Parts: sequence; C-alpha cells; structure tokens
Amino acid sequence: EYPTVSEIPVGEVRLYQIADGVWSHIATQSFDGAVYPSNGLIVRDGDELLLIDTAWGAKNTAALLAEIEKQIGLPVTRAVSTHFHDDRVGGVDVLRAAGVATYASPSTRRLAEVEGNEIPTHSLEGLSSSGDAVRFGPVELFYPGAAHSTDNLVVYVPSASVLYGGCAIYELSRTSAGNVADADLAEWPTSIERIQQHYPEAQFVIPGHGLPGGLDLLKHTTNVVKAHTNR
Ligand SMILES: Nc1cccc(-c2cn(-c3cccc(C(=O)O)c3C(=O)O)nn2)c1
Ligand SMILES: [Zn+2]
Ligand SMILES: [Zn+2]
Repeated sequence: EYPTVSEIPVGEVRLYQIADGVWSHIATQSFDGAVYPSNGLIVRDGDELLLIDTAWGAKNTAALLAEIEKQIGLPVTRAVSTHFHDDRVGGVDVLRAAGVATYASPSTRRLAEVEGNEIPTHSLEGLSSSGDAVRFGPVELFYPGAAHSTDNLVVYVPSASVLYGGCAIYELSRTSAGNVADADLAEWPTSIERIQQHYPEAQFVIPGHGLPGGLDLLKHTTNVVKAHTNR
C-alpha cells in the first residue's frame, strides 16, 4: 500500500516500486504550518539511476540517497528537477556534492535563482515552448505549458507506462487547489490537455503530492483548478 502523509516522519524517505526499474520516492516536510507528503521518481538507466526531483530539503534528500543505496544499490548519476520550488530543488546541493549531475530547464534554474533556491547545475535544452518534448535516457521530458508554475515539466516512462505529473497533477482525494501562488490558473487546463493528448495510454499517474492513480487524475485536476478560479 502506498504510504500516506501521517505514516512518514519528517526526515524519513519511503521508496515504492511501480514497475521493473521504476520507483517513486515519498517524503514529508513542514510548510506553512502543516506537514505535506511529496513524491519523486526513480528510473533505472542500465547500470545507473535517473532521479526525478529531490525529497524536499537537504536532510530528506540525504536520506533519499541512503534509502536508494540500501534498497536498490545502483548509483544515482543524473537528477532532473520538474519546477523551481523547494520540494523539487531543495536538496540539490546534497545531490551535487554526492556526485549527481543535476539538471533543469533554463526557466526553472532562473526561477530558482530569483527565489533564492538551490540551483540545478545543467540546463535542459529543447523544452522552451509548450508541447516540447525531449528524450532523457529512459524517460521523455515534456513541457506541457504553464500550470502549477510557468516552468513545470512532466516525465513519462514509455516502457512502463508511468506518467509523473509532478505538482501540475493533483491526487483524486484533493478537492481544493493548494499552493497556487506561482500558478497560471488560466493556462493550467490547456496544459493538462497537452499532457492528455501526449500520454493517453499512461497506466500509472503520479501527482506531486499524495496517492498515484490512473488517467483520471488529469481531468480531476482540471476540475479542481477551474473551481478554484470561479470562486
Ligand atoms: N523556496 C520556495 C518558494 C516558494 C514556494 C516553495 C515551495 C512550496 N511547496 C509546496 C508545499 C506544499 C504543497 C505544494 C503543492 O504542490 O501544492 C507545494 C508546491 O510545490 O508549490 N514546495 N516548495 C519554496
Ligand atoms: Zn510547486
Ligand atoms: Zn509541490
């Protein structure tokens, strides 16, 4: 069973195996007075591992590297951050010092900089325009357009039919918007439509926070975002 927020002490990291060579990592962090869960992804890349997003903070991310060594043993060699917030780049300095090459789009790195957040080392090219995709080892990276943030990326594992939507996708139980201070509410439904046109056979959809499900997370997220708009 997928771990939930009350089951994970802040500072601990769970791994959840989704398919052969695909796991999610789950951690918790206090933010604005409450403790939230947060998801990232781990994708096997032959004798290496590709990491998607930190575990939200230097300490959680150190524990993430430890859990990966304990439970998988393959080396993390590259990391991608899917947007510029703490829950995606917080812990990038730990990844870098540990020898992980850290990547993000130029927009993400620039917004992280403006924000005073840790900054992935390398820019990802080819993701500047809505609908752009690029191959990155065992995954495709997709910029669906502005949504949760103007820079947010989604990650697809074609061999596993795993779509990692990051914080642009909500879990099914979520009935209100959440942190939208950096969102583009008007653009967000359109960006989700691009995701749906691109990955309609996704069998496992992972939100930035909370429980994975099926393709219905997409439409559901559109509904919640619009409802937040209309009031
Ligand atoms: N340094 C900085 C600046 C602004 C925002 C953040 C941040 C906000 N985070 C969130 C906390 C709880 C929930 C969510 C969500 O996706 O709904 C987020 C988020 O990613 O915005 N995570 N990092 C950090
Ligand atoms: Zn965010
Ligand atoms: Zn988030």
